[PDB]
Amino acid sequence: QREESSIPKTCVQLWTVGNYHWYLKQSLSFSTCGKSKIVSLMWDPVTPYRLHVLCQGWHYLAYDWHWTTDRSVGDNSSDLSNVAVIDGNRVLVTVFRQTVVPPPMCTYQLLFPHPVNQVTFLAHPQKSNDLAVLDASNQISVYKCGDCPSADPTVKLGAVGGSGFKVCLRTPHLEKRYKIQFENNEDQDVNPLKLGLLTWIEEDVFLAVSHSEFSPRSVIHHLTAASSEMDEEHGQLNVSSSAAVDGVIISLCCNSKTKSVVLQLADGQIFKYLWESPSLAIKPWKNSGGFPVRFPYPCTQTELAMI
Amino acid sequence: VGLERDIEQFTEFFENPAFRPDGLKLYPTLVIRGTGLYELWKSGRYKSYSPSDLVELVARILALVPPWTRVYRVQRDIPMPLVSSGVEHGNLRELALARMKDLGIQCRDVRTREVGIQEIHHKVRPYQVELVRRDYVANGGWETFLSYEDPDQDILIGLLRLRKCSEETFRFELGGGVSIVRELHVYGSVVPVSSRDPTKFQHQGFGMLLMEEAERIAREEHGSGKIAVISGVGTRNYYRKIGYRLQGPYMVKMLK
Amino acid sequence: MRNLKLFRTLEFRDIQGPGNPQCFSLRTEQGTVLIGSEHGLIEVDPVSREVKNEVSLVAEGFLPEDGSGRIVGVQDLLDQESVCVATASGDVILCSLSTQQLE
Ligand SMILES: CC(=O)SCCNC(=O)CCNC(=O)[C@H](O)C(C)(C)COP(=O)(O)OP(=O)(O)OC[C@H]1O[C@@H](n2cnc3c(N)ncnc32)[C@H](O)[C@@H]1OP(=O)(O)O
Ligand SMILES: C[C@H]1O[C@@H](n2cnc3c(N)ncnc32)[C@H](O)[C@@H]1O
Repeated sequence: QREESSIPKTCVQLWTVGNYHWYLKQSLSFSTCGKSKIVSLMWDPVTPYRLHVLCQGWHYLAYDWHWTTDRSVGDNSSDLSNVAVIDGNRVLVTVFRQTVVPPPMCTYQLLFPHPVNQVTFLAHPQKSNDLAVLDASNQISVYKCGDCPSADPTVKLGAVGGSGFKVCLRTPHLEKRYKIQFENNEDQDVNPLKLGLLTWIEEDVFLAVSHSEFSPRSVIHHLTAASSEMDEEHGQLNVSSSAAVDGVIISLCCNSKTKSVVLQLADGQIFKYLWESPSLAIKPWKNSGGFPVRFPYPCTQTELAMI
Repeated sequence: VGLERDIEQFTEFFENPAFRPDGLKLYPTLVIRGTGLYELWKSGRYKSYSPSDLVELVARILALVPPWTRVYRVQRDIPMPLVSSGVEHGNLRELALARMKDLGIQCRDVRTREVGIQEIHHKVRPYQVELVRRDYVANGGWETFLSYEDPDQDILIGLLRLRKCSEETFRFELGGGVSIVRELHVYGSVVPVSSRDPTKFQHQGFGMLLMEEAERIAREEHGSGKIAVISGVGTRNYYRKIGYRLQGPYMVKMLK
Repeated sequence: MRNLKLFRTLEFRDIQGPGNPQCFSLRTEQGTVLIGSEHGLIEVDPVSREVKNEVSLVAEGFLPEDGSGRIVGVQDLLDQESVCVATASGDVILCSLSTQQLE
């Protein structure tokens, strides 16, 4: 607090290492004065990816992470094998159907004004090359592929560029910068990570999962884009729905061809969620024998296939 | 340098992009008369490893070598009576290999995986040859390593090395979008030029298959417009046969 | 390469205790948190929203009641059932659970 009127901030950063290159993977923001001040931090001595935080106003938090890879799946004639990696305020994209680039380098590179927290791909069979990015300031940016790159200044070339080198590929361009508005204006929570498991299920529909703090309950949100007309740039994502579930949701999966959405609870029960229906009902997942399905143990990676 | 800094030294050597070489020569330290280290050893201030510790260390070091690196030699060749302290035996490599077999780990360098060595030390022959490619980053450049080898029996036949020129090249012939080939090699026994032997591996077309693939990476992935090769002289005639011309000390070819 | 994803969070708000928290430590095999303060010890279960034990170190003359004194370190001991606190003024108290004993 060098400035007299400056409001100090607290940040907790999670870093890892690669080929002797130090990445910046996660960033959490906390206040510094009042009930929100942090007193102590501690890593769990047994479980590798659990973090314990104790604040001042008799407040306790626990965070759980796991490793994952972000890839695109689509039709053979259209999809290019894509992989996105987070490096702080930049996102590195490698197109594996055309170039095979060692991990520290990349095919192209996207630059952002704030550190990035989540990266996801579209779930359309013929448009599986689009990208969505959510950063630490709670705004969602959308990058789409078109015939004309439009030469936006936020896209750079990696190892496929230089003086005299030329390779034919289609780079994306920025299209919107959405802003998320919640129910009225509130202090939210000392917890800075309220939207998790972000999933882009349609060119204007996102799904997110929020956790409660009194009962072991979870909420599924519907983020939809609303605009009166093409007034200007930027936009507004209005929460248009909310579904309540008993239990802790730990994974959400979707199928781009059959359009089915699957939820996993903390004990192992698998549920099917219908979003296009007017009832928004939730049902158990049935096997061939007509019985409900339960994983014997909590799985960390889930997928839906057609055997 | 103790017994714990050596492992860290070599782990950093093979994991840090600034260091990754193409070949290695391991020379355990020997103390010889008429040097400063000799004076240090007499004054009771320097002591060598015990032989068991040395064998264990060499086994652990050899377990870390990447599959694109070749080890040429494992110890010096000073006659035994002239050495005051240090290594005393003469077959450190095979003792280390036996110890590695005992511990359950395996060595996967280039020398101990090629057809001739696998043919004289063991008795095996390739059966199910396949094509393998490995990419990495080293010394500020994007390196690729192409090879033909048998996966099930772990047998190497032929290799090629390719690199995309960085932004700090000073040679006139390599500026403006040039990709350079650094080595092409096919192993086995020697087949004299213009001769053929159906029981050996050289003159059977594994070289023009490795160059056709190098010419596809350099044009569709690197985006270059020229390819250059460093070569000897008989290789100069060979590349002239393929379709390359001569410029300076290189054999170049347009890719447009 | 890969990157991290957050998949669960747990929060227990409005714990009530003697004063202001100063230190905390974990009980792994049981799944319980031990929080130290300016008066004594609290033991809280976060998955069920309850407090299980409470020991005062002020009534027995180990910590001043005027508002001064700290617990520098709180450490659980495996193969035991006792917690070893360390007063700032300088003492090594070995408290116990399932009772209110001190030593
Ligand atoms: C360029 C460098 O840095 S060195 C190349 C490696 N050096 C060596 O010679 C060690 C082993 N090398 C080899 O195996 C070969 O010489 C290579 C790598 C050049 C080509 O490997 P191969 O798979 O044997 O080549 P490939 O079978 O495709 O070609 C055979 C033809 O090359 C010819 N050839 C091979 N070496 C040479 C040479 N040095 N000069 C001229 N012609 C040669 C053979 O005579 C044969 O021609 P022909 O049968 O039509 O009369
Ligand atoms: C020719 C190579 O021999 C190695 N070399 C030089 N002196 C010694 C020694 N006393 N013991 C072992 N290796 C030595 C060095 O690595 C040199 O580069």
